[PDB]
Amino acid sequence: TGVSQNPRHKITKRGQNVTFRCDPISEHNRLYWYRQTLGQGPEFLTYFQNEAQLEKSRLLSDRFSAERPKGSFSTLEIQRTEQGDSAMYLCASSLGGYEQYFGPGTRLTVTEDLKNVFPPEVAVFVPSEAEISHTQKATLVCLATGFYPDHVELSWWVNGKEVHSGVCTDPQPLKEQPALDSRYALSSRLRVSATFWQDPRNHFRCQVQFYGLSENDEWTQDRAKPVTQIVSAEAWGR
Amino acid sequence: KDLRKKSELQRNALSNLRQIYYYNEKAITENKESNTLLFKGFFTGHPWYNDLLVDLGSKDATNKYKGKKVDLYGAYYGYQCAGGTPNKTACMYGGVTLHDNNRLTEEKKVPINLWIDGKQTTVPIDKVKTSKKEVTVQELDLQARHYLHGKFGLYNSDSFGGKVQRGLIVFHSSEGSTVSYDLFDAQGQYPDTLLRIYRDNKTINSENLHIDLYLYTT
Amino acid sequence: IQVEQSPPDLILQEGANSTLRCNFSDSVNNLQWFHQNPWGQLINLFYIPSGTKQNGRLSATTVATERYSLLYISSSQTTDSGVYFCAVDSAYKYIFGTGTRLKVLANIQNPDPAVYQLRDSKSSDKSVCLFTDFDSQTNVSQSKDSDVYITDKCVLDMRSMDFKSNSAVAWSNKSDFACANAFN
Ligand code: NA
Ligand code: NA
Ligand SMILES: [Zn+2]
Repeated sequence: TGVSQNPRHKITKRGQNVTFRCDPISEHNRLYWYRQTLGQGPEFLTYFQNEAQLEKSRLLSDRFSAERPKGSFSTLEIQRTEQGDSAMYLCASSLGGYEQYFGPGTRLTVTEDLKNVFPPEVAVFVPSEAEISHTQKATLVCLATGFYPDHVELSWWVNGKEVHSGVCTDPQPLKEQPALDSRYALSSRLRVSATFWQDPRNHFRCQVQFYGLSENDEWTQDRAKPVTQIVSAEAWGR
Repeated sequence: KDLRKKSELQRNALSNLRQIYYYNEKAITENKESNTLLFKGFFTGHPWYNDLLVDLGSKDATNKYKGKKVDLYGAYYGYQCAGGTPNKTACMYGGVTLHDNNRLTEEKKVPINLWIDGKQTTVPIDKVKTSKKEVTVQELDLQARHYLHGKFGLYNSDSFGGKVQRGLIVFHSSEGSTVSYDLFDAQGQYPDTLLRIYRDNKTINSENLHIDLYLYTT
Repeated sequence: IQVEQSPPDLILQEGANSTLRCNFSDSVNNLQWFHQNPWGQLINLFYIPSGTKQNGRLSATTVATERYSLLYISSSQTTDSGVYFCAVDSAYKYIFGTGTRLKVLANIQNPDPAVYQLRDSKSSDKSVCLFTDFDSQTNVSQSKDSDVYITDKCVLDMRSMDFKSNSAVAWSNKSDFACANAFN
């Protein structure tokens, strides 16, 4: 759609302030804000019609403030953030309101401390010789482990090109230590023909895009800052 | 001293006052012609509006500015705006002055006497300024509340740093006449009612004029 | 007001027809149907406060008198998998339902279940267990033992050869772990 939202992902410490921007479709006079918790549907926060703020729900408490800072956008600020604020912040616009057109959303994660944030460790697994001899195909397995939060985007890159055919990825990352804060794990499969894997000229690389800390974020730990980065594992043809 | 409290405001009134006095665009034009005064094709390239409908109260107030060279300075709104081209019209209350023999040779910077809980404080001279002999109270009020919200967070909630709970804006003239507006006395919660304080096109002389401001954190 | 969606979860086979229900408590001036992809983007399907509408494979019918709306998906493809939402106008203030999670399975011509042991490319003795080519009806084994991780089943599709593979992955921190008995 024509509705934009910035940032896509945001990680903040408990008690810190956060601001999200929404760039609606220019012709649209109405602007909506929604909060979507994991598993549940989008819950109404507030809505604007032209310059005026029309409604505000019980969920949009005194810690929350929405505004239209003139004139092609709107902002949403949350002060003294709780771990319960960790949700998908969606923004919609309409030329009525008739048909509401939604933006991509802002995925917020409120952690107790920034030391909980960890980048993923990526490993690529060589296909089984028994599989090649029986199915006449080769399946490559990729494991992204020990990451927090679950703000990841996994992709397969064959010879520098992103492949979609024969790609399998888990719908949601599993918790390494359930019931805590817990670090996540995600697996993915890349199935190719036996002859394709057997060619030593073919390069297989699993890429894991991680969304972590920004430049403005305070880091006092000795280990490398868990910034927004790309972690990859490579394997050549056999 | 018997002013309206910030805590006694309606559901979205505070957020809409912040929009009007700090964020929303103002209709500012010099030498233009048109109970209402319809400025067809006032906006150019605007995605929401084309026309500006100005409410002056009655026919008697409209006849004074109808068909003559006019200056505009005021807050405009789109929600609940009645008249003009449907969905493509912005509304405004007052903010009308006659263009001829009204321009000033040197820009008059209106001095501000600010008091916070009885203690007098300084305001830079460049905050409220005009190039008009006879100014609408709206023009000076729009600039003064912009500074107050920017400096003190006038229309921000208590949680967001808004310490001021009570306020009075006095436009004190050279003779002794005063135009007083209670900073938290909100008419309704939307700009159609909120901006009705400017319905009466109140014009005052800029010569030897000062703004008296009394703010209270209690 | 209140809005409930039926069924909460739907398991469907590829190429088969499905119907999604939406029940609302009061009169509605604006009704909308949405589809949410894995990324979280809400795709507009229909604006239907009343009557009948059709958008290719998808169709919707809203009976305003009986306070319900239905979403029909003919010849359900693997791409259609996701969360379907029904939203109502409170007369403005929009209320979304619980949602319906569609699980469109793949058409497997010949299921050949076989568990394989995969070794890490990088200089390490780390292993991975892969359960592949199984039937769509096969349910994945839950958290059977701590420090042992088993991923849920996913649908794989190849372009050059019209093939649909079903796969699951298992691994453990304990350097001894066997693959043959992992998917019980
Ligand atoms: Na001044
Ligand atoms: Na007051
Ligand atoms: Zn005075």
